[PDB]
Amino acid sequence: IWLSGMYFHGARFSNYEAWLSDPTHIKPSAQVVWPIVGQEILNGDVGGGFQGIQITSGFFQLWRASGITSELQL
Amino acid sequence: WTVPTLNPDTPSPIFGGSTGGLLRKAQTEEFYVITWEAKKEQIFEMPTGGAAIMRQGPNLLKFGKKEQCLALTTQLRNKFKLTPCFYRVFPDGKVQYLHPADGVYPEKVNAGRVGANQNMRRIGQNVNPIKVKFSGRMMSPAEI
Amino acid sequence: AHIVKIYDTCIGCTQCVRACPLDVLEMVPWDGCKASQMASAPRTEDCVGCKRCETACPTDFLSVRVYLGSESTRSMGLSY
Amino acid sequence: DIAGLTPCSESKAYAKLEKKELKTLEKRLKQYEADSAPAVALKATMERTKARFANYAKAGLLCGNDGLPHLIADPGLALKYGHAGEVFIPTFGFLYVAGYIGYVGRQYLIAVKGEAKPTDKEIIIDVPLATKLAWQGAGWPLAAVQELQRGTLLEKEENITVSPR
Amino acid sequence: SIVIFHFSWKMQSDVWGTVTASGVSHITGGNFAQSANTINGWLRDFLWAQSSQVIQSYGSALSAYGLIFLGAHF
Amino acid sequence: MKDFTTYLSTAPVIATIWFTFTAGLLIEINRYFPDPLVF
Amino acid sequence: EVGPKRGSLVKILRPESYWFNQVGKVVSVDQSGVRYPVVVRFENQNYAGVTTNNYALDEVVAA
Amino acid sequence: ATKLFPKFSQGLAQDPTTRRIWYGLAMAHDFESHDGMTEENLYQKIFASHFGQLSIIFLWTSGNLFHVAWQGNFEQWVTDPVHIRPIAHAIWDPHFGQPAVEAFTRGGASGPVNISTSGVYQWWYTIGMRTNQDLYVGSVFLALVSAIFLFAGWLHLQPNFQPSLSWFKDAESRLNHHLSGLFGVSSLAWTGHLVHVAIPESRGQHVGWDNFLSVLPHPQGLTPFFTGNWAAYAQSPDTASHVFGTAQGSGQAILTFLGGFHPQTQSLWLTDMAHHHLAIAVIFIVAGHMYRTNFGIGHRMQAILEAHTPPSGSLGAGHKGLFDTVNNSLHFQLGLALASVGTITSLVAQHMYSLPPYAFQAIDFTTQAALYTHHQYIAGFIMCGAFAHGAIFFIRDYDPEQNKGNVLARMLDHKEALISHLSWVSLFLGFHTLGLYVHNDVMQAFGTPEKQILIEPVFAQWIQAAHGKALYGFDFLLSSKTSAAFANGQSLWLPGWLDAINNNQNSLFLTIGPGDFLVHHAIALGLHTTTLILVKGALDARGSKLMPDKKDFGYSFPCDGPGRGGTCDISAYDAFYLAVFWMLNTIGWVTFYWHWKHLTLWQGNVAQFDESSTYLMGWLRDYLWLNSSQLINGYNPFGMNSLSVWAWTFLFGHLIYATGFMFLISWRGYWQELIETLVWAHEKTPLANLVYWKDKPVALSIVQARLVGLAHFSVGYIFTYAAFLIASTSGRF
Ligand SMILES: CCCCCCCCCCCCCCCCCC(=O)OC[C@H](CO[C@@H]1O[C@H](CO[C@H]2O[C@H](CO)[C@H](O)[C@H](O)[C@H]2O)[C@H](O)[C@H](O)[C@H]1O)OC(=O)CCCCCCCCCCCCCCCCC
Ligand code: CLA
Ligand code: CLA
Ligand code: CLA
Ligand code: CLA
Ligand code: CLA
Ligand code: CLA
Ligand code: CLA
Ligand SMILES: CC1=C(/C=C/C(C)=C/C=C\C(C)=C\C=C\C=C(C)\C=C\C=C(C)\C=C\C2=C(C)CCCC2(C)C)C(C)(C)CCC1
Ligand code: SF4
Ligand SMILES: [Ca+2]
Repeated sequence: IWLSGMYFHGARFSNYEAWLSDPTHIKPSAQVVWPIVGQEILNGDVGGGFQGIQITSGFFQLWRASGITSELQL
Repeated sequence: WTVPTLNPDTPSPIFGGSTGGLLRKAQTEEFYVITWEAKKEQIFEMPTGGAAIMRQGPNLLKFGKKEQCLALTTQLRNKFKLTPCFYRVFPDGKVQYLHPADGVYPEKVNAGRVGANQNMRRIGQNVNPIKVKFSGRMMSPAEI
Repeated sequence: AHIVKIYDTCIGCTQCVRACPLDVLEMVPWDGCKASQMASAPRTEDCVGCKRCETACPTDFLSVRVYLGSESTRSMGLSY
Repeated sequence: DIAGLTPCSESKAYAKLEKKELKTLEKRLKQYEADSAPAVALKATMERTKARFANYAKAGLLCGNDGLPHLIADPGLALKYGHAGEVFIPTFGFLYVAGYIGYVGRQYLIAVKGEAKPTDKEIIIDVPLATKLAWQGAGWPLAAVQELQRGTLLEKEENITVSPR
Repeated sequence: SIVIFHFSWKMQSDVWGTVTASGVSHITGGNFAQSANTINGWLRDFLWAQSSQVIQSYGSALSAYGLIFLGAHF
Repeated sequence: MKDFTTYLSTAPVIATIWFTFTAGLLIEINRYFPDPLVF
Repeated sequence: EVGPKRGSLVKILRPESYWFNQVGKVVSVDQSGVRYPVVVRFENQNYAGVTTNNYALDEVVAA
Repeated sequence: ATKLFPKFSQGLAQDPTTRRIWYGLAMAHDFESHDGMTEENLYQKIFASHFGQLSIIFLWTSGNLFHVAWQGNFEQWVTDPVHIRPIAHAIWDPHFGQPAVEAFTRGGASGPVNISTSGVYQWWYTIGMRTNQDLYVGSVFLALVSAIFLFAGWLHLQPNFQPSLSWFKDAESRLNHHLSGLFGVSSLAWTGHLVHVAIPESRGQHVGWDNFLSVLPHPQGLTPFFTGNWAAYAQSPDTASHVFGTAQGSGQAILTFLGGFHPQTQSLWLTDMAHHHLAIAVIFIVAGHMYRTNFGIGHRMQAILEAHTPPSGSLGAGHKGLFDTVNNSLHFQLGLALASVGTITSLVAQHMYSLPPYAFQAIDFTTQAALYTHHQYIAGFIMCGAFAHGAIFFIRDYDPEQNKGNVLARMLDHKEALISHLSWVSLFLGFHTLGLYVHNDVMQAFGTPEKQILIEPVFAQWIQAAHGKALYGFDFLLSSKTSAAFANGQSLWLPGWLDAINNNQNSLFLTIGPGDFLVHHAIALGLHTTTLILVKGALDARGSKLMPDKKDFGYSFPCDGPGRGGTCDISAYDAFYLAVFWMLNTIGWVTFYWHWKHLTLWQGNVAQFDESSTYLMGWLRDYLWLNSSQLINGYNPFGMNSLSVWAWTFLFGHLIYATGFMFLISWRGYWQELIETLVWAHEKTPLANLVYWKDKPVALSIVQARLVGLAHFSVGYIFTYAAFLIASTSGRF
């Protein structure tokens, strides 16, 4: 369930597709917060026209190593 | 019933030795010796660590404190249903029988035992420490 | 040595004697309860103060009390 | 006004802080497009900031030298200068909800204490009884005052255990 | 904790860094060999110096980390 | 079904549902009424 | 016939008792001259997990 | 065999383990627990101990005077007390290298010295000391006084000089002599010194033992005192242009009540202090004639206590029997004395920073900070001791039969209500103070500082306005120009006091805001929680539901075993033990608040504190991280400076604190088993088994472990904060 959640977050609330075209400048992000009580500030400018929390789990690099290029596969 | 006498020439259980045995206290202060009778050869656990084999018949062992002897007594009584007994030996050679003191185990009442350290009152009836103050030394109200 | 005291609220259940790990307590005849027995402490010089007897006592409040007193080789449970 | 403070509608530091917040939000927005999700989210945050500042100034809050609103806890000053909405009305609101919760819980404990196994009802909550008591707890101040006046709110000293002193 | 502290300081001091013209500039400037031999060096150059990013993170996207940094002390 | 409802009536499940309801109510109030500081 | 009736509720008057000023059910009363003939059972256990105790005739009151 | 040490305990002397030495050292002053101790012998031993303590105090004072006179710069500091740092003593350490030698060589000395932070320079300068000869003479005099006190202590133990038990119980005579002689006459003598030496020395006139009999303190010479024209002593005071130590701008008055501070020294007027001591001397002397001793007139404290019971019976028997339970219990008297002394120590700290009495003390920021922190920590420790002795009184000296129905018995009658209400107050304060802090932290983190809750302290600001501060604008009492209270003091002391309180450059009633409100609530939480632990431990000292016979085990015992659910830390000693941590936390909060507010004040930016004290991140970054930069840079790979000793002390305190956590977390059993393995290793090692121990090695007891862990915790706490405070305040200024 946890792994499926990681793949779902990388497929619907991430910037993996944009990060593929520029992995040296775009920060990996796979978590977005809802705009409530002023917490939207946590959705930082990670690059690629995306706003979210910079993840450090390394799922982007693992997916790139496996040959995943689209959100449909995730 | 009569008080038994320690037999120093009694075979000991088969044990290869350990580092949890006797120390200088046995040679300078005192030590304890436990003896028991076994119906057959059986492997038991030593209170100081390890597994020993008690032989058929008399068995003698030495320990540094009385708690080790009573722990072995409890193990032999509850598991193998034996009746062990121990003594306190001094470096001069004096032997003092310890348990069972009157030949009967203390858990069961036996005639001839005189009660000691018994207060004919309850805890709530104890006096305050102020009435015990300025005594010979630190005394609790329960001691009177 | 520690001070072990028995009180008259004892019911003679012999649970404190069975729980003593150094043979300090025993049972003596008595007439103040149904069991006709009472706990006793005739070997307090060997008491270490573990208070297992107090843990095994079912009366409220306890019928056996252990007050930590002077410390010696036996009371400290030293094998050296 | 009170304690040498000035109203937030006239404080220069208040407007300066509003301009600073809008400036950093606009600076972050300058790096995105004009019809994208981050642009819409940043614009929504900017509108929320403007509305919050206007609402705080409209409420009549007092701002200090730092430009931040300051609350008045004294009932006399709050009722004399129109600051009862800061600390007075929320005080009574919390008292009502807190006493509501406490009264409902006390009623549930008293109700399940007369059963066969009250502890079982304490671990496994009786939902119908709890819901009925939760709905009936709206009149907790009146019921509490009546219980206090009848002498049934407290327990006698002889029925409460104490230490041997 | 001492293991991860050593890893972080060693990587930021002698491995990680940017590449410039005829030279490599590290994150901390190679101060591990000169300051990791004293407890004062670990407290000042590693704990006091590197904690600046988490204490002044308020008002940005990493502010949450700062909040947790305080919550974890609690 | 009776046993399932009794299980749902236990303290952790009831606490979870109640706290989810209370948190949702507070979140929705703060969503429709953003930044409430004074009455 | 001495002591409280079996099955009745009494209040403990022993100060050092855990159930002091608490109500307990009477189980049995000894007919001999023992110090504590009344046997009282309680619904709440003490710190030792015990729910019964022995009390004297003057240590319990019908409450 | 039986050892000689300890001679006061036969049971401890028969102990064959290392516990004998530790317990003999920790039970040396517990005279009530000694073998064959009586009441008369107890009082005699306490009398001798008191004399020895006075001897130590006087010797310590003489040592400070001698070192300042020998290795200090007092003769140069009096010339320029604004730009010259005081010198404590010289440094002679063979471990110092060359850079450390030139680093500590400062302050005009010829070698490495220590810059004093105790403030004895300002105090001695204000009271009249000018040269090193004066300090040398004072040091010799105090050494002689110390030797005399030590001889008195030895003499009162020999036969024909031991006081009887009845002499020690003469409460009326002792109280009369302490109020009239120890307090009133001493204050009158201090007034004589201020009028005769301090005041003329502050006006450039030298008055010493060689000419004080030929120099008049006032030009009218005792005539106005005898004729009743006392107002003649307040005529012609020091003007606003008076230079301390010189005759320029000096006056002739000796007893004034101008109020406020001196325009140059920023301290209280010497004439005002002299007049203060004279008034309190008269009051204390008059109060010293209240009790009946040997002339029929006076009171009997037993009669006043017995005749003070309310008629409705709200207080039961009232104070009947309270005279005997206090006079016959030394722990009750010790607890009362420690409670009053702790409160007075706190009062000293507050009044000393707000109203500086010594010349050029407010400019010395390090001295002010160190003095305030020192007195507050001393006060906290003394308060904890007062409550601990109250618990000891309940266990060892309280008699329910003698105190039947009085207020003392009624306190234990409703102790559950007191503990429960203390718990409720502490819970409310903690929940709300922490909630407001976390809310402000979240608002500052999300970039919305206008959304944090900032409650203005209108009550304290209202009090400040009542004292004369017109910043808030309340305009009432001393703040209003048309009030009776204002007009009645405009000719005596209100001008100077108003000018000083309306000045924002001093510490006299500093401006407060929401940050002050929040930290004051944190202080209230600390006080209430420490009080809850101490009060609960004193009331439950005689027993509880878990241990109905706790009084039969003494004040300090390990536990009651793992039975009945577990009884760890059940004694009253353990309650005091847990309360010491809360006391350290409370004093830490008050000293943190004091240091940060004063640091921002001295730096000229109070807005920094006003805007960063409302959230905990501001406290951690703008106060702890920002002010420790110079401290941790005392020694670095590029060299070192004079501030390296504070950096070493900082790390030293951290190490001691962490070492305390070991005795605090790990318990006896593990260590005892480890020690047994070590015993076997030593007994089975050749060339080493020939050397045997005299005491059997055993692990530290549970109570000893708690005491050792708390001692390390407190030592590390104190040393760490002292090093940080002194280094930050001295380096910044
Ligand atoms: C500058 C001045 C000081 C200088 C110090 C210099 C060097 C350091 C010296 C010594 C170091 C510590 C040595 C003792 C360690 C503890 C050993 C101990 O025996 O420990 C146990 C002792 C002894 O307890 C007694 O133990 C007794 C043991 O009796 C037993 O044994 C008896 C004798 O046989 C009897 O038989 C008796 O029946 C039996 O029960 C009893 O139980 C008593 O009731 C009980 O009180 O307890 C105690 O704690 C007694 C101590 C009370 C301390 C109270 C204050 C605590 C303050 C803490 C915070 C400190 C902060 C420092 C700040 C610094 C900032 C810079
Ligand atoms: C296993 C790890 C995991 C974690 C840690 C998260 C975490 C998160 N998810 Mg995600 N997700 C996961 C797996 C995970 N997900 C998987 C496997 C899927 C595919 C099905 C998804 C699909 C998904 C979607 C579509 C969305 C999220 C969203 C979110 C975020 C909003 C939190 C939320 O739930 O709001 C809602 C909170 C509640 C509904 C409250 C629930 C409380 C209930 C009532 C408790 C009941 C207790 C009961 C006994 C247990 C339930 C059992 C029941 C299901 C039978 C959050 C950070 C949202 C988001 O990212 O926002 C942009 C979003 O829209 N997730
Ligand atoms: C929790 C403690 C607390 C504290 C520390 C204060 C403190 C204060 N209150 Mg107060 N108050 C409290 C609780 C408290 N109140 C509660 C629970 C109530 C509800 C009953 C009130 C209702 C109240 C009123 C209606 C007023 C104050 C006022 C005041 C201020 C001055 C009066 C005073 O000191 O006497 C203590 C307060 C009282 C005994 C309440 C009665 C008010 C007295 C009689 C003074 C009023 C006369 C006049 C207005 C004084 C100002 C003169 C001039 C400057 C206008 C003062 C700072 C006065 C004020 O400054 O108005 C802005 C004011 O009129 N309070
Ligand atoms: C029926 C619920 C209930 C009620 C009416 C009370 C009432 C009271 N408590 Mg208490 N408490 C409770 C539950 C409750 N508590 C629980 C569950 C705990 C364990 C966390 C505590 C722990 C506690 C402590 C440590 C203290 C009090 C104290 C007090 C008194 C001071 C007021 C206060 O709010 O303190 C604060 C109370 C709390 C912070 C805990 C409240 C917990 C929630 C809000 C209660 C909800 C219970 C339940 C889930 C709801 C009923 C469900 C039912 C319908 C099925 C007061 C009479 C103080 C005291 O001794 O009196 C002077 C005090 O020191 N309480
Ligand atoms: C006028 C006669 C007189 C005088 C002067 C004294 C004086 C003293 N007696 Mg004594 N006594 C007397 C009569 C007298 N007694 C009589 C008649 C009896 C028999 C009934 C006793 C029975 C007696 C006993 C049993 C004891 C004493 C003790 C003491 C000493 C207390 C030690 C102390 O606390 O320091 C001095 C205290 C002060 C100077 C008061 C300080 C005022 C506050 C607390 C401080 C504020 C001052 C100021 C702000 C701080 C200065 C600032 C700066 C200088 C640092 C003290 C020197 C104790 C002792 O023996 O010690 C050896 C003691 O045990 N007396
Ligand atoms: C006028 C002040 C005063 C006086 C006369 C007493 C007198 C007494 N106290 Mg008491 N107490 C006081 C204040 C005072 N106390 C204060 C301020 C506290 C709070 C700290 C306490 C807390 C306290 C407790 C908890 C207990 C006593 C006990 C006792 C009694 C005997 C214990 C004893 O002293 O043996 C000797 C004392 C010691 C050997 C102290 C050990 C050394 C300490 C920890 C200092 C360590 C500092 C460290 C070395 C610093 C090094 C740093 C450097 C190397 C870097 C005795 C009658 C005990 C008692 O009544 O017995 C039942 C008891 O348990 N006191
Ligand atoms: C930062 C450390 C810390 C904290 C927070 C506390 C907190 C507290 N101590 Mg304590 N103490 C400490 C260290 C600490 N102590 C240490 C080192 C010692 C020495 C051993 C002591 C010794 C001590 C004693 C002896 C006593 C206390 C008492 C108390 C309570 C005082 C009442 C209060 O202020 O209410 C406020 C409550 C809090 C501050 C708790 C925090 C509330 C949290 C943050 C809210 C819940 C978070 C969220 C909603 C849910 C998260 C859970 C998650 C798993 C889902 C309080 C809970 C006294 C007491 O019990 O009072 C009755 C008491 O007698 N303390
Ligand atoms: C910083 C605090 C601190 C310190 C200094 C120690 C130190 C020690 N711990 Mg320990 N521990 C701590 C915290 C600490 N612990 C805490 C908080 C816990 C609770 C979780 C534990 C739990 C714990 C356990 C369970 C064990 C230890 C053990 C040990 C010992 C390991 C042997 C060793 O390191 O050799 C050398 C000693 C040191 C490095 C300590 C510093 C010595 C300095 C550098 C030397 C100074 C000498 C100097 C010249 C002295 C002159 C003084 C002068 C006045 C004369 C050692 C003495 C283990 C042990 O028993 O030993 C095998 C063990 O089993 N600790
Ligand atoms: C346990 C115990 C005890 C106790 C202790 C204690 C008690 C502590 C505490 C505490 C404290 C520490 C206290 C204190 C206090 C204080 C008070 C009570 C006060 C006050 C006040 C007033 C009255 C004031 C007034 C005024 C003002 C307001 C300002 C201006 C001036 C005037 C004067 C006007 C003892 C030992 C005895 C013994 C027994 C046991
Ligand atoms: S456990 Fe208690 S009741 Fe039972 S025999 Fe021992 S002392 Fe008596
Ligand atoms: Ca002179």
